[PDB]
Amino acid sequence: SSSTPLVKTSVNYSYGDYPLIDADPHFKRVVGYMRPSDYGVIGLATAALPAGICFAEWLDPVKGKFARPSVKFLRVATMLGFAVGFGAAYARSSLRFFGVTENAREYKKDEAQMAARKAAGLEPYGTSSLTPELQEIAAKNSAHSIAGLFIFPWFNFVNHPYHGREQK
Amino acid sequence: MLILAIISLITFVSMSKLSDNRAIIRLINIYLILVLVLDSFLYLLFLNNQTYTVMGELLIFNSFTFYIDMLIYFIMIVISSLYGYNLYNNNLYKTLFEPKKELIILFLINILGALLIVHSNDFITLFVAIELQSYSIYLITAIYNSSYKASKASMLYFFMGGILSILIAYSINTYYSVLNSYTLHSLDSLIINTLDLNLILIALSLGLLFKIGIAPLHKWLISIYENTPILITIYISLIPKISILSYLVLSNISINSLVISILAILTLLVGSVGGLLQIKIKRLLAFSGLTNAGYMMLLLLLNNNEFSYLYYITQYSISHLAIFMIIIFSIYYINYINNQYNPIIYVNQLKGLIHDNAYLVLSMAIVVFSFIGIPPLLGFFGKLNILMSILNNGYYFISIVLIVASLISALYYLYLLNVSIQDKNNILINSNETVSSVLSYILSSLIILITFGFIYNSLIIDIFNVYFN
Amino acid sequence: TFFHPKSREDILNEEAKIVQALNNQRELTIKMHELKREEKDYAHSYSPLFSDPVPQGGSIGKAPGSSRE
Amino acid sequence: MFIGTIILVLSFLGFVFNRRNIILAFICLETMLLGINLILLRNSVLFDDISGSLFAIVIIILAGVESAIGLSLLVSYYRLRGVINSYGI
Amino acid sequence: FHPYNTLGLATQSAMVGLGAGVVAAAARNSLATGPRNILTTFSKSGGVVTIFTGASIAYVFTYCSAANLRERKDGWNHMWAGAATGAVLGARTKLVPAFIGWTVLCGAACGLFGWTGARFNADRKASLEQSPKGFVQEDAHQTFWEVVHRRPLSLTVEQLGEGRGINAVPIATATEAPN
Amino acid sequence: LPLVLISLIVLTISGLMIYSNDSILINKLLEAFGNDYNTIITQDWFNIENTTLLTTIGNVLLTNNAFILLVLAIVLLLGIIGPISITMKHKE
Amino acid sequence: ALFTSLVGASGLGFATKFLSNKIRLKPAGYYPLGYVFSGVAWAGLGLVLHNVHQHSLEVLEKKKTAL
Ligand SMILES: CCCCCCCCCCCCCCCCCC(=O)OC[C@H](COP(=O)(O)OCCN)OC(=O)CCCCCCCCCCCCCCCCC
Ligand SMILES: CCCCCCCCCCCCCCCCCC(=O)OC[C@H](COP(=O)(O)OCCN)OC(=O)CCCCCCCCCCCCCCCCC
Ligand SMILES: CCCCCCCCCCCC(=O)OC[C@H](COP(=O)(O)OCC[N+](C)(C)C)OC(=O)CCCCCCCCCCC
Ligand SMILES: CCCCCCCCCCCCO[C@H]1O[C@H](CO)[C@@H](O[C@H]2O[C@@H](CO)[C@H](O)[C@H](O)[C@@H]2O)[C@H](O)[C@H]1O
Ligand SMILES: CCCCCCCCCCCCO[C@H]1O[C@H](CO)[C@@H](O[C@H]2O[C@@H](CO)[C@H](O)[C@H](O)[C@@H]2O)[C@H](O)[C@H]1O
Repeated sequence: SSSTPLVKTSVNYSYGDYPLIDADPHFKRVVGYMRPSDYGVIGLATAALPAGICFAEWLDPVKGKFARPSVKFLRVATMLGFAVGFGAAYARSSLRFFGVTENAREYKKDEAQMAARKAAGLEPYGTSSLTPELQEIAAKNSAHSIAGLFIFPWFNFVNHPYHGREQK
Repeated sequence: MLILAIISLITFVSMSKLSDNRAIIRLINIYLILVLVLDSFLYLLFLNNQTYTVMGELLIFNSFTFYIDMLIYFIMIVISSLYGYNLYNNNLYKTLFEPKKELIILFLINILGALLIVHSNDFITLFVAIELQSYSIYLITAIYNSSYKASKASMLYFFMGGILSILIAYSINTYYSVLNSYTLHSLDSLIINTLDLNLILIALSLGLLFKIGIAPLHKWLISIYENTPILITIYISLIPKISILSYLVLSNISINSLVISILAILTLLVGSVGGLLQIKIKRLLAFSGLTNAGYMMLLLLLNNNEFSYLYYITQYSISHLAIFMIIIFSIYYINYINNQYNPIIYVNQLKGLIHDNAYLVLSMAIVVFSFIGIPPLLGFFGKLNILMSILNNGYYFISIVLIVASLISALYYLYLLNVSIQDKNNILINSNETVSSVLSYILSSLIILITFGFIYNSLIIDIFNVYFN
Repeated sequence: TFFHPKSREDILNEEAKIVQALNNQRELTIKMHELKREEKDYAHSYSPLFSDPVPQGGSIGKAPGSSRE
Repeated sequence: MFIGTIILVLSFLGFVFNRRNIILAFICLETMLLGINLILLRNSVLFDDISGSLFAIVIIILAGVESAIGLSLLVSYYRLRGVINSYGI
Repeated sequence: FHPYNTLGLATQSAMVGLGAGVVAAAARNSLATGPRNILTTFSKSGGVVTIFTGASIAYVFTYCSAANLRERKDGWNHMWAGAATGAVLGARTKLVPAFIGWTVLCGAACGLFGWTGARFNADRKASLEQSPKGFVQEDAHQTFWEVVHRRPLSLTVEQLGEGRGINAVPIATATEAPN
Repeated sequence: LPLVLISLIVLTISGLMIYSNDSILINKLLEAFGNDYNTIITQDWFNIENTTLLTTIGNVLLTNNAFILLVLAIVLLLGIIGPISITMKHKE
Repeated sequence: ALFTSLVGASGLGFATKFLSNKIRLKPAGYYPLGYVFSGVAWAGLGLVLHNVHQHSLEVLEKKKTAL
């Protein structure tokens, strides 16, 4: 309810050569700040995996003769490809948030969004159902979790104030 | 992606027949390829060796661990290709190499445990991941339950891994009793030189190391590797080793230990000498893995060991996969199938392979001379970097032992090549069946990497100097 | 007259440029060996966001008088 | 500290010097885990710390799964052989 | 140097070797195949107790003696200790050339072990990493791992000795006409 | 019996020595047997809630240590999927 | 240079295709489109390595510039 932090955080830390926006961006922001390139990556994976299994069947077929894989496998393939692509897109947008890749558009968008939020007397980064202690635990669980995309998915859904920026 | 894969494959395999498991393996192989292609840009997070703590402080993510994870994905891709693509479309090769229904799921869960070992920062995560690896790899040894040898190996492996896990848990709980912590970040200069702590730490190191065959506890794992199927041996002889040695290299636990030095010398001598009278192929390769594990034990005494370990583990993985693939390819020309599970056992069954397939023997020669460490191949640069580190850090007797072991191991490495380039009566003149395209390409790619990877050493060092220093 | 060898001065200059490149690589290798094994920050080595090593423990029965510097 | 070390050491010796059974091997593994958990919980009480109890309940879960898997492997061995003998694992 | 107490260290040596031989005999008794009991630990052991005790006594006695005779602490003492230990291990085979070979070869091996520092470990303050390395700066005495562009000539003449080309003054300046 | 007794002595004494940080080896056992002096149990009034050990285990396991719970889930999945793979024979 | 690296990586790809065909006990020109596919694949790997290396050097030069 108070939305004030319990522990000290870095201020404007440098994960790369470009400036920082959010060190633990919300799922909503990471998906809304996506570029058309990210959706293109999503479609690319979605199309590449089923085409991949058909290409494999063309190279070395399971039985003796070539037969296009079942629509069963193509369906599961499309679903898994969309998942892989959403992962890559989320990672690209999150790295734009961290300052690892070029993030000028996202910087100006975040500036305007935060200015509008201040204009509307809203808290920056939102109001949470959780106590401050659970906000802290959630941030510590979710911060920099995209590094483990190869192993597990983890995303921020908690609206905590521990994004690594100045107080205002 | 792995957990998504596991939760997807469990359902999709439950709702599928046994006629579909090969295609399932193909699907998940392409999945892993797409992941390693599209998500590998995350290396930019670790610029200037930026390190991240995740899930509280239960996991650690750096360039070392990202690299080991990419390597484990590459290994899983190759091992899944060996199960998802038939070598020959004959009844024999549909009797020898068939995937079982749950095998891919267990492989992915074991990969999960491997990565949660290397990424571990707290001992609770380490223990959970060690058990998730070891239970899954028990079941992988046991899934071919129509083999007497494999069931026997399953049970031996269960009991010995159980005892060594008891040792790991005792070490962890003693560390906690002393320091009231499960985290090695809790250690510094002051705590090391103020508390005598080497018994606990070396107990942990040995409980982890005897799980990969460090002498004098090597015979049981060598029997397990002998007695298991070939396409299971290729996995269970490599991935646990990568996982545990990577954890022990990232965690600087044995920086100048006398016990680890002694046991590493013993591993070298045993792994070089004991492989000289071996007549079987898998035991020979097991002793090869043992002596390479010794070479990698040596760099647990350094405190700056990332480049040497990563180079050597990458080249050993490539060589291991290549040699097992060559032995898998040689089954078409051996004149006597021994078992449904180990179709080739003895080295003299490779006699005359140069007259049936000469370029397969060229591949074998390249891999054998990389194992020996002959330049310009990759094992030479591996051994060179290891020697550089250990001589920069003052291990002068171990270096001479290393040279002597490199020499003694060459004999049993050359046994294979020698019998392969011998003459044979009843050669092959024609065959209308052709081996797979994909597996041929994979083997050729590994051989070309072994042969021509030295061209990029400058570039690799320049990238290392930015991401690891 | 068929003998057209590169002159001594140009040979010396090319060799000197080669040796300068080699000494540059030497000094780079020394610099990199020194920048490694140099103490890094808590933010660079462990945690760039939560950069406070000081632990704040439980919260359910927090006693005034339990914190200490 | 004492009860746990004693149970652990005696279970380890009864595992190592077992020329009788496989069931004794299973039992000695389980009792070894028990001994570790007891040392762990005594230290948890003395330090007034939860990490020990967390590790202990995790060991309970993991040992249960270990028992399940081990006794499935034994059942496969028995599928093929039909008798689990004094020796030969 | 500081002298070694031969008989005390060798008595500790003998007791340690005896305990180790007992442990190895027990291990052999439990690992063996045939019917065995608590009687056979010393009846059917292949001279393990005598191996351990003889090797221990011989090595420590010879090491400390050579260190006290030579009045030094170096690897040659380990060469002698290995010679003695190999002589003990080779007297078991009741043959002369095997005895000689055992002596000579384990002498060479343990002497290499001593030459390299008498340690399977590292010193770790004499290693190249922890020691001053690279080019030495201003006329300072070159240490072991340091490098120098130009060395002193008095140092060369002392380390090497005069003769066979190497002289305290160059030849051309030494034969230059005083003009 | 010889190896049993040797190992009993060695393992027990090392297990009791391993818990203390003192440098001299004999003193490391002598501190382990130093269970002579009683602990004072004083009472504080700071704990206002009714939190017991199980409550705190749940709190830390579901907030501070959620990852190990969601990994134990996969361990239990193995506990289901392995035994079926090993004991059952799938028709086709 | 980029072009040299791409040519060499394509040569490695041709070598893989050749060695594959020979392990298969086929002629070396069995399916010549595989040479093109191997060339572009290995050239893509080489381009990736080239770009990674170039970004690394740019980083170590930006450090000098900021120094
Ligand atoms: C897992 C199965 C379950 C059963 C478990 C049984 C209980 C577990 C027992 C402990 C854990 C097992 C440890 C495994 C052995 C290897 C331990 C080790 O290597 O650590 C040694 C370490 C020093 O080595 P290091 O750090 O490498 O070198 C630098 C030296 N400054 O650290 C040390 O310096 C060690 C300190 C020396 C004291 C050792 C204590 C032995 C005392 C025995 C005396 C017995 C009395 C005399 C003989 C009686 C026989 C009748
Ligand atoms: C009781 C009173 C005590 C008094 C206090 C002082 C006592 C000191 C005790 C020291 C320890 C003694 C232990 C003796 C070794 C254990 C017994 C043994 O036999 O080991 C070998 C064992 C069985 O061998 P076995 O069944 O007899 O058959 C042999 C046929 N080849 O089979 C095995 O595999 C077990 C191997 C155990 C090895 C431990 C590690 C040794 C490290 C090797 C050092 C190598 C370094 C040298 C490097 C030089 C390089 C050229
Ligand atoms: C990575 C997949 C491994 C699978 C096995 C294939 C080997 C790939 C080697 C690329 C390593 C790299 O380019 O990286 C260099 C790494 C650290 O750099 P990095 O942080 O990982 O960034 C890499 C970013 N990638 C993933 C986008 C590329 O330094 C090392 O010590 C590498 C030591 C390995 C030596 C083996 C050389 C093999 C010859 C290569 C011929 C093309
Ligand atoms: C199988 C063929 C074997 C033949 C190959 C022989 C090569 C063996 C290496 C010989 C060189 C070893 O180099 C040796 O030199 C110096 C003296 O110069 C020794 O001198 C050093 O010994 C150690 C041990 O007391 C201490 O640091 C001591 O203060 C001294 O500085 C080192 O202990 C050893 O490193
Ligand atoms: C087969 C050839 C390859 C053999 C493999 C080993 C190669 C490396 C040789 C061993 C190096 C030994 O080097 C070690 O001993 C020398 C003495 O000689 C010591 O050098 C030190 O000696 C001390 C005297 O004790 C003096 O102060 C001297 O100024 C220096 O500081 C160092 O402690 C260490 O550098």
